[PDB]
Amino acid sequence: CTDAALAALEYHKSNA
Amino acid sequence: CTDAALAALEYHKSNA
Amino acid sequence: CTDAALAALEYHKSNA
Amino acid sequence: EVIDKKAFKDMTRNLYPLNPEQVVKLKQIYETSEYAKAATPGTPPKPTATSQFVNLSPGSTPPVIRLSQGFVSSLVFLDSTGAPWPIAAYDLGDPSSFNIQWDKTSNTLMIQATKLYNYGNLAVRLRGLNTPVMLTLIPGQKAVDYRVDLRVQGYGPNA
Amino acid sequence: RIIYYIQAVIPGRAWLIGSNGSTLTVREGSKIPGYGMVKLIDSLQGRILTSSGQVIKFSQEDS
Amino acid sequence: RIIYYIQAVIPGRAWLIGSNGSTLTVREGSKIPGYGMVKLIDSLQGRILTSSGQVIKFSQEDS
Amino acid sequence: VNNDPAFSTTTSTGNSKNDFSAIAKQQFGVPYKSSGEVCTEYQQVCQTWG
Amino acid sequence: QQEIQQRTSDMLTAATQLVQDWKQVETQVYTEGT
Amino acid sequence: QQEIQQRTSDMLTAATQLVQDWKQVETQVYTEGT
Amino acid sequence: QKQNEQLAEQKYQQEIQQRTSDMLTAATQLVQDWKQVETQVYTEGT
Amino acid sequence: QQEIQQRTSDMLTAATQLVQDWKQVETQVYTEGT
Amino acid sequence: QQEIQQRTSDMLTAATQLVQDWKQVETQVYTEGT
Amino acid sequence: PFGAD
Amino acid sequence: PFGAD
Amino acid sequence: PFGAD
Amino acid sequence: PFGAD
Amino acid sequence: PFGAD
Amino acid sequence: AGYNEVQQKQAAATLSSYFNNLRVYAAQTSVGVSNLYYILSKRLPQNMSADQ
Amino acid sequence: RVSIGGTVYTAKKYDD
Amino acid sequence: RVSIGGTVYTAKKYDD
Amino acid sequence: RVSIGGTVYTAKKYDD
Amino acid sequence: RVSIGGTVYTAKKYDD
Amino acid sequence: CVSMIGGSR
Amino acid sequence: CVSMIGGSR
Amino acid sequence: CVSMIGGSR
Amino acid sequence: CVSMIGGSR
Repeated sequence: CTDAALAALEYHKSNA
Repeated sequence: CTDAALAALEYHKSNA
Repeated sequence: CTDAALAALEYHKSNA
Repeated sequence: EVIDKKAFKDMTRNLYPLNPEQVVKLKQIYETSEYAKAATPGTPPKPTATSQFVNLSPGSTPPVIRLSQGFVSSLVFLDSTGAPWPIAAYDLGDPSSFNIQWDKTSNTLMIQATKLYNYGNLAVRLRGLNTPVMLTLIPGQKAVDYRVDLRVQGYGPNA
Repeated sequence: RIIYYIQAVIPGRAWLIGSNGSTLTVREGSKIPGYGMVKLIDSLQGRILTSSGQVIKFSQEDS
Repeated sequence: RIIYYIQAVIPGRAWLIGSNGSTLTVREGSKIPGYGMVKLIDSLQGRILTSSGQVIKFSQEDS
Repeated sequence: VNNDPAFSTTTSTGNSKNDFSAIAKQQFGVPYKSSGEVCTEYQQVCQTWG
Repeated sequence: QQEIQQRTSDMLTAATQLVQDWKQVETQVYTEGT
Repeated sequence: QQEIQQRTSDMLTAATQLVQDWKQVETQVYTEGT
Repeated sequence: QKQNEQLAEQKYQQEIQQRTSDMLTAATQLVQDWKQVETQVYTEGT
Repeated sequence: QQEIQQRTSDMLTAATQLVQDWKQVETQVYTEGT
Repeated sequence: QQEIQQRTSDMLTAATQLVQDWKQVETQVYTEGT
Repeated sequence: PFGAD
Repeated sequence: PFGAD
Repeated sequence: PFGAD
Repeated sequence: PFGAD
Repeated sequence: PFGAD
Repeated sequence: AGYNEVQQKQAAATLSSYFNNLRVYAAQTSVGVSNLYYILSKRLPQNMSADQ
Repeated sequence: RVSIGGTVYTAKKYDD
Repeated sequence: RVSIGGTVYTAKKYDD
Repeated sequence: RVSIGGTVYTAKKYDD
Repeated sequence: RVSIGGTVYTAKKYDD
Repeated sequence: CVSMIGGSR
Repeated sequence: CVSMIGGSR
Repeated sequence: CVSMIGGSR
Repeated sequence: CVSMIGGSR
């Protein structure tokens, strides 16, 4: 749901 | 993100 | 009946 | 007579082979399937209805209109006093990427991008102007111009 | 403050209406008066999570 | 100073709208009043680097 | 098998002349004597492949 | 054990036509008088 | 081991049935007044 | 014994390409449902 | 060593049609006002 | 050593069509106003 | 595919 | 394809 | 398929 | 194919 | 099929 | 996609000639259909008065 | 039982 | 999860 | 990255 | 005897 | 979320 | 950036 | 000169 | 709930 989505979001944001 | 863009831009401008 | 329904319900809401 | 029983359990399997759990399984699978097919890449354009002042003196860049593939963008033509300017006619560049409709009397040009990001331009001569109006149309932006209230520099037949 | 609700939500943009009847469309990162800035737009569930902790959902009378 | 926001951007040219209502078009290298000269134009993220470190983004209420 | 133009995975839009025959765009060759000449018989000894 | 498949086949040919009758929907007809 | 693939074929042909029913959407009809 | 590893490689190899053919038949079908644009319809009133 | 030639064939067929989409220019239209 | 003749054949196919386009000249038009 | 639906 | 999109 | 039908 | 382009 | 038909 | 031009146009020609014969035949028969409908249509009832 | 996530979450054994 | 740039960025394991 | 001159000039490794 | 849920529930032996 | 017609007692 | 129909729990 | 569509981090 | 047509005595 939300926490996995935000973790993937920050992983994509940090890895250009 | 951007850093690769600047690096490749200056590389193309330096190696003509 | 209802017991299986609500049991599977809370199992689905707990395991996202 | 259990012969009959096993026949019948067997073909409550065969004739309708998805026990009704499986049929809602497939329904939901297809639901997610074409919800994914319905998903848009990234944030869609923000739907905005803007207004712009058209400058026709030399050196001015043409007005630029944000479009999106398959969405209507309506351009209304307004004089300096805010009254409508009926259109004389228009000529659009590259209408294989853009599709333009207009009832021949009015002052509303409704345009869709038939292509994702291929941009172009469009000239439109009005009732009162000797010099027409240029607009560069760019699709696939972060905004979609649902309507543009362009304010022509002159004074039209309505004051 | 002004409590908003979602009229509709998709991947990306989402349309919200406040208690004043005002309408607003938001993306992944955007400022909302009072609510702060959205971190996430949960479209399928119809939630949106914003900075200061509030979760905006469909109105109880609309969902 | 005068605040510009990228009105729409493609690879190469980028059309800008300012707080004065002025509209402009900029390329990879072009002078901007106050901002200096553009170092880069990223159309994918709607962003422009100019020399002064100032970052030109899509306006908040239109992106 | 890759040699056969009839088995060319690509469309046959390239050289329609350079092909050796309708079955092979390049010949596999013929054994030659140790003189560079065509070795049509075994009794004339064939050593090379021309 | 062949009786298994033969009985399944025959009551298959039955059950298919029974379901086909069940899907049948003959629409209402509105009659107007003088 | 063959049973899984045979029933695979049968309720694939059934699943296609179901999905093509789902893709079907019929246009609405209008009847005006006198 | 290198032979049996070789034909074991052979046995569990066909899966990637038959799955591959399946995903292409899916994906090209998709992308053409994507390339379409329905011309918008102007209805002028009475 | 065959991978190189098979892949050259795939995107030569690609590049031809990319060029063809590039060569097209669709003529403007004139709609004249009542 | 077959590479030179193969690539030259590709060159003939290209260069002939190039020179044929450059031979092309089209007739100007004259539009008499109303 | 979430569980808060 | 960058991570600040 | 429940028994409270 | 120049570099000051 | 009962006996009170 | 595994096609060439020669039998492509040959097959196009065969189909197109088929429909050509079809439409030419349709025209020739339709002249007879039209004159027979005309001769009968001289004989069918017609209402003249604007009120029923 | 199967959810709208597409993942199957089932109750185990109960009666009413 | 997959981003817009085409590169695949996913979280590892999470739950609520 | 690639230039308009047709010759390919790329950066090596740059993350943001 | 067969119910509407599809499961069969049958009496053993009863006469009248 | 529950579809009870896929019901198992 | 995130399409959570591309979501895995 | 930069085509970031041919971009790579 | 009972379909008594299938009456087994």
